[PDB]
Amino acid sequence: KFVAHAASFTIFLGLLVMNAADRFEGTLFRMKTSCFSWMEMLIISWVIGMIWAECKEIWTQGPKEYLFELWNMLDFGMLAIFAASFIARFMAFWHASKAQSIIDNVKYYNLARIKWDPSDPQIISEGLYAIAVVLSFSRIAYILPANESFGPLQISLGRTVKDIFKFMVIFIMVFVAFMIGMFNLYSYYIGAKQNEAFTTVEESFKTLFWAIFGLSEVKSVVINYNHKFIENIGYVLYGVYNVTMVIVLLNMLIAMINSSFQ
Amino acid sequence: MVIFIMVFVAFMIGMFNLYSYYIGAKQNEAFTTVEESFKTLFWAIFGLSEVKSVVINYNHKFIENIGYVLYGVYNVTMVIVLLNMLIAMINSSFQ
Ligand SMILES: CC(C)CCC[C@@H](C)[C@H]1CC[C@H]2[C@@H]3CC=C4C[C@@H](OC(=O)CCC(=O)O)CC[C@]4(C)[C@H]3CC[C@]12C
Ligand SMILES: CC(C)CCC[C@@H](C)[C@H]1CC[C@H]2[C@@H]3CC=C4C[C@@H](OC(=O)CCC(=O)O)CC[C@]4(C)[C@H]3CC[C@]12C
Ligand SMILES: CC(C)CCC[C@@H](C)[C@H]1CC[C@H]2[C@@H]3CC=C4C[C@@H](OC(=O)CCC(=O)O)CC[C@]4(C)[C@H]3CC[C@]12C
Ligand SMILES: CC(C)CCC[C@@H](C)[C@H]1CC[C@H]2[C@@H]3CC=C4C[C@@H](OC(=O)CCC(=O)O)CC[C@]4(C)[C@H]3CC[C@]12C
Ligand SMILES: CC(C)CCC[C@@H](C)[C@H]1CC[C@H]2[C@@H]3CC=C4C[C@@H](OC(=O)CCC(=O)O)CC[C@]4(C)[C@H]3CC[C@]12C
Repeated sequence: KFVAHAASFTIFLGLLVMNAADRFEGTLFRMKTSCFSWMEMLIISWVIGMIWAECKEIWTQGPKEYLFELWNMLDFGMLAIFAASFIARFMAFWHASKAQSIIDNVKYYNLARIKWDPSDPQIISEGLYAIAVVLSFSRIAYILPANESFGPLQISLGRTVKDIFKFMVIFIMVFVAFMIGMFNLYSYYIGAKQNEAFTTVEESFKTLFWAIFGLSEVKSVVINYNHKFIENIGYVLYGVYNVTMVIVLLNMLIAMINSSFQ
Repeated sequence: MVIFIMVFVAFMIGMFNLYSYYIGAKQNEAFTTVEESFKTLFWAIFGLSEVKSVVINYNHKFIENIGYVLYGVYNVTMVIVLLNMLIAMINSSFQ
């Protein structure tokens, strides 16, 4: 049974890889794009089987017992997104089906990708399907514990994640502190800055998050105007943010080393 | 490296599926092909991959925001996996 279910999982991973095999090396009009290929048909069948397997699991285990395990929520989420992607794809298929059946209203579905609506179901389908594929690769956690060399690594990895989640409370508090502070400083200079950063709350969150991995430049503090007082305030707050973050990350690293030895 | 490979391949296929259609739309070729997606994610380990590899020129901000989340989740997952490797290797030296 373990080999049969592990072999089924490896086929589903193989289908996901080979689904985009046409564009591995490189890449009405919307009628062609909407249709499902034979690879897509198998993937839909696998997802339906996974949903039914989850339904039987929730039926016998009970809603309370099933919901208590947090990893089952992750496995339920990836199947919901996979169903979400395919229904959005079908909506784009049916809308193009009406347009082709007619042959103005039909004008939209002849357009190329550059002119698509931002909320096109085709766009939503591809965005969700990318998330589902990433999440579907996380079902290896049901097969890794069997192996005697990979099982200990998963157990050790789970302990690391739980410890990091403990320190995320302090990390969040410092993150939100500077995110609001930096946003209040640069909200007025929306068009003055060299690059949009700390201008909006979403943009301030994005800049400070990527600053953790050193992927945010220092020029996000610079302003084009002559107001060097506010720019110097930004340099201090951004500099204090990095010092505080490396201190918090250093404290987390040392405390996790202790936890391993204790 | 077994766990590291599994996480690497997970995002490599996921990011490629997201950005395969916007081959010419993106500011720089990254996550466009499987080879290009592998190259971008590998160099992201050493902080040598920019964040603008997620940005698209088109108005489709839904897919761009999906790319920001997946790329951000990838870095968090990688630093977690690298942190777990570092701590476990320190233990192995002392044991
Ligand atoms: C806690 C988990 C386990 C619940 C189940 C998974 C959800 C997180 C999934 C299931 C259905 C998904 C939704 C299905 C369809 C949509 C509509 C879609 O609408 C838009 O495109 C927003 C408009 C725009 O594009 O700007 C936004 C994503 C969303 C909410 C998806 C977000 C993720 C959802 C809620
Ligand atoms: C365990 C499983 C069975 C639960 C899965 C729940 C989904 C099947 C439901 C929940 C929310 C629904 C979604 C709510 C919003 C949308 C957005 C919609 O796209 C649009 O926003 C329309 C835009 C336009 O018409 O211009 C496509 C259908 C979809 C994904 C719906 C498809 C069906 C969804 C994903
Ligand atoms: C195909 C690409 C995109 C992903 C690369 C890894 C995958 C092929 C996945 C899918 C199936 C998985 C395999 C399914 C079968 C097995 C055998 C299994 O054997 C055991 O350790 C059990 C030993 C015992 O039975 O006592 C270990 C996990 C493993 C290697 C799994 C490892 C991860 C695999 C190879
Ligand atoms: C006791 C501590 C923990 C709380 C109080 C902190 C202050 C002592 C420090 C922290 C940040 C410092 C400020 C950061 C940078 C500036 C900008 C500076 O203005 C300029 O750079 C001049 C610009 C120009 O020349 O055009 C005036 C001092 C001030 C407010 C500093 C004054 C002293 C401050 C408020
Ligand atoms: C239970 C967990 C482990 C699995 C389910 C994960 C979801 C709860 C999260 C993960 C990534 C999230 C998505 C990442 C970012 C977006 C893009 C967002 O679309 C926009 O950014 C709007 C763009 C615009 O305004 O034009 C819609 C919500 C959504 C799908 C998020 C919905 C909630 C998601 C699916």
